[PDB]
Amino acid sequence: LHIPVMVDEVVHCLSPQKGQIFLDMTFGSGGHTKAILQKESDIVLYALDRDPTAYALAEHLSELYPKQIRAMLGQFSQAEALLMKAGVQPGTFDGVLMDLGCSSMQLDTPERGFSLRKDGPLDMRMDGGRYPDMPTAADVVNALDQQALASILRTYGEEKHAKKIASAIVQARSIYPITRTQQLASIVAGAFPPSAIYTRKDLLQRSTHIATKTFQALRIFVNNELNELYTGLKTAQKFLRPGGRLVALSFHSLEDRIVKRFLLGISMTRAPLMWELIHKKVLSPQDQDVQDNPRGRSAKLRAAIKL
Amino acid sequence: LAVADFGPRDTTSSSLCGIDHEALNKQIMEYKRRKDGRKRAKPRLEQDSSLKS
RNA sequence: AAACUCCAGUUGACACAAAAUAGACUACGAAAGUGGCUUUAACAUAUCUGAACACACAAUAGCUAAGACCCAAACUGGGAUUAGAUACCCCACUAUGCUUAGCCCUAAACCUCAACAGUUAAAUCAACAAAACUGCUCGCCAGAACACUACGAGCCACAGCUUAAAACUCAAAGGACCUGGCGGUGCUUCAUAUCCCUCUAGAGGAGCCUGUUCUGUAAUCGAUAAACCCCGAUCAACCUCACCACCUCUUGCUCAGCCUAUAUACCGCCAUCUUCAGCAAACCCUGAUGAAGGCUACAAAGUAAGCGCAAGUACCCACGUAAAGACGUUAGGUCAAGGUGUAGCCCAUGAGGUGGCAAGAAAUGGGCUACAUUUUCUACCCCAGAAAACUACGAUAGCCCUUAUGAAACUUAAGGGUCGAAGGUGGAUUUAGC
Ligand SMILES: Nc1ncnc2c1ncn2[C@@H]1O[C@H](CSCC[C@H](N)C(=O)O)[C@@H](O)[C@H]1O
Ligand SMILES: [K+]
Ligand SMILES: [K+]
Ligand SMILES: [K+]
Ligand SMILES: [K+]
Ligand SMILES: [K+]
Ligand SMILES: [K+]
Ligand SMILES: [K+]
Ligand SMILES: [K+]
Ligand SMILES: [Mg+2]
Ligand SMILES: [Mg+2]
Ligand SMILES: [Mg+2]
Ligand SMILES: [Mg+2]
Ligand SMILES: [Mg+2]
Ligand SMILES: [Mg+2]
Ligand SMILES: [Mg+2]
Ligand SMILES: [Mg+2]
Ligand SMILES: [Mg+2]
Ligand SMILES: [Mg+2]
Ligand SMILES: [Mg+2]
Ligand SMILES: [Mg+2]
Ligand SMILES: [Mg+2]
Ligand SMILES: [Mg+2]
Ligand SMILES: [Mg+2]
Ligand SMILES: [Mg+2]
Ligand SMILES: [Mg+2]
Ligand SMILES: [Mg+2]
Ligand SMILES: [Mg+2]
Ligand SMILES: [Mg+2]
Ligand SMILES: [Mg+2]
Ligand SMILES: [Mg+2]
Ligand SMILES: [Mg+2]
Ligand SMILES: [Mg+2]
Ligand SMILES: [Mg+2]
Ligand SMILES: [Mg+2]
Ligand SMILES: [Mg+2]
Ligand SMILES: [Mg+2]
Ligand SMILES: [Mg+2]
Ligand SMILES: [Mg+2]
Repeated sequence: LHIPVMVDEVVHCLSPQKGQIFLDMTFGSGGHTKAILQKESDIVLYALDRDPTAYALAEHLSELYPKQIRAMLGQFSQAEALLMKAGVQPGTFDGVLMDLGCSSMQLDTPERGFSLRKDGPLDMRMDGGRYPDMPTAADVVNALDQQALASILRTYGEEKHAKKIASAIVQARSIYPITRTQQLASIVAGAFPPSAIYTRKDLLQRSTHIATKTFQALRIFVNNELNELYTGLKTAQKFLRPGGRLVALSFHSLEDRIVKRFLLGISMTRAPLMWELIHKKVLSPQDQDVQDNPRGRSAKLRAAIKL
Repeated sequence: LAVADFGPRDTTSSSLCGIDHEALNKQIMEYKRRKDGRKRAKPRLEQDSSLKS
């Protein structure tokens, strides 16, 4: 089981209260969305996700609360249009909870292709076939040249040896198609000597697969999480009420950079800033909680109030 | 400045990301459309035959 | 940014903290150390040398106990920064720095110069440092690393100090200097279409032309950062042709042949700095005859052939533009101009014939034509009339037809008809011109 990351902070931070309407741009499993519909029984909430499986959960979970939760499906960029059809263009949303990353269910189900450890089709796509033409990670690796492929791993994955892990993929694809997660992991792990398979360690000084970051890189480029994060935050601001508390959760510093500067009005690469950081601190969950849920160790919560 | 006359007084987020995500997304989509060292001797030790000649 | 707002400014009262100026002085003490004032005590030795351990000392930090606490301040917390920042930067505060009484006994505790005595004549002297030595004595050293380590022993030391190996391992480790390279290296002067700003017209957006990449194909090759990319080509329908497929020939157009490998064997012809001014034989001299170095014009060791620049010549001048531009740099480009070393093929890696490839999912370089009113069309070649936004501007594209060239033309070129698209003067960036 996966406990919602920093659920206690996000609830206190947003202080859901009667007469307030809230939005959730990443319903996913719904653990955070349900923790918010428990504190305040009179709350009004809106949900959204890129995964139709996640949108079905919300629809099934809508039975628990008929109207307090309203389920929606679509990307961050498509969220404004979807919500504009409802007609809440001003929105006056008291808070927008923009949880980020991959869902626990998405990466716990091997079929979805997110887990390198298990064997599934190399999808790595949050979309669940809602757009059957959306390229999957397998397509990205088989098509792009070494120079192009390196860029994805170098930036999104923080891959120092971009040229080395990219050449191996180009050679492997020619021999046979790259269609499975374990096949990719072996291809990436082959780039380095046999010792290097698990030499790399996590931020907690815990050994991890050498291709762990490579999968994150392909995950970010298939789902364009970074560019979609900029539009999603911008859309939230337009639909966010004045005096309304925004709360994001950047699993990695990479996406946190966009959240870090957006709230501070700093150039992603003068007019007055329009945000109030009630909870400036960007901290991981309690160390006691990190061990329980290592997946959320790097969760950086950035809260702000619109000005 | 005092002498001067002032008159009557009153586009892609991909670049920010660092990669052209749109162009690459098209490139993969276009592909999808078709789918569906050596030793160096020390210079001082280099051998000569001038004396032998 | 956080932080304080019992805060800040003026005036007065005020310490168990630290001691501007003097001090540009170079003193005192065994060293460590000693720099506000005063007083008291007080700075061993009428040969010299003499200890890791004896004797007595010994900065900073640290320990034990009790005090002081202005300020500074490990740690810690907070605020930034960053891919990360348990750093550098900002704020707060503690151990601690201070006093007392005990410990601990370590420093790049270093003039990196042992004490004492003597000399300035020899040879001045590896180098650098700090001129070179002599007498005498104590301590110390004997390739690197292991190793300010292990064990032993002593110690108020208990994560400590002093003394201090061996095994395995290596052919070096090391000192000083010189050159080159490099420096998120200093200073000064510069760049003239030139590094930045300034001036003009462009590229980067659109369509088309063309090259390249990639992909595709049974189906060349080479160039490919500046110094490749309308480049070898002042040029590919066959031919050209070197490619692919099939068939055919074997002393073969040649006293054979090979566009087979190697441009990292080369000649030849070139790129590049060069929008440079230097290169350099033969001598001479300095450094002790070391690697190295060689200029001063009221001149102090350089002289220098030759090459380059220059001069001269070409074009319309003595101007400008050409041309020229050494040595050397990038094993730069080219074995596919031709020639050729080396290696390879010889019923095939050679020769001939027939047909065929060379496309665009895309990306990108260069160019063309445009987006119009300083424009569009016509007359004219500058005193004109019309056009001027969905019948305007705009394709040199698409499609259809004719013609030219050829044996061969959906293909190549020209012309006509039809068609009337994107484009509304182009972000970061970037090119050229005195
Ligand atoms: N651009 C995007 N638009 C919408 N949903 C997105 C998205 N990128 C990611 N998501 C989804 O947002 C979720 C983030 S991870 C899951 C968090 C969720 N609150 C939970 O219940 O655990 C995933 O379901 C993911 O598929
Ligand atoms: K004083
Ligand atoms: K010293
Ligand atoms: K030097
Ligand atoms: K332009
Ligand atoms: K040559
Ligand atoms: K040749
Ligand atoms: K040859
Ligand atoms: K162009
Ligand atoms: Mg004595
Ligand atoms: Mg002694
Ligand atoms: Mg002794
Ligand atoms: Mg001692
Ligand atoms: Mg002491
Ligand atoms: Mg002390
Ligand atoms: Mg203080
Ligand atoms: Mg204190
Ligand atoms: Mg000292
Ligand atoms: Mg002595
Ligand atoms: Mg030794
Ligand atoms: Mg020591
Ligand atoms: Mg010891
Ligand atoms: Mg011992
Ligand atoms: Mg263009
Ligand atoms: Mg080549
Ligand atoms: Mg070559
Ligand atoms: Mg080159
Ligand atoms: Mg032919
Ligand atoms: Mg041909
Ligand atoms: Mg041949
Ligand atoms: Mg060469
Ligand atoms: Mg002249
Ligand atoms: Mg010239
Ligand atoms: Mg000349
Ligand atoms: Mg070469
Ligand atoms: Mg043949
Ligand atoms: Mg036409
Ligand atoms: Mg004819
Ligand atoms: Mg028209």
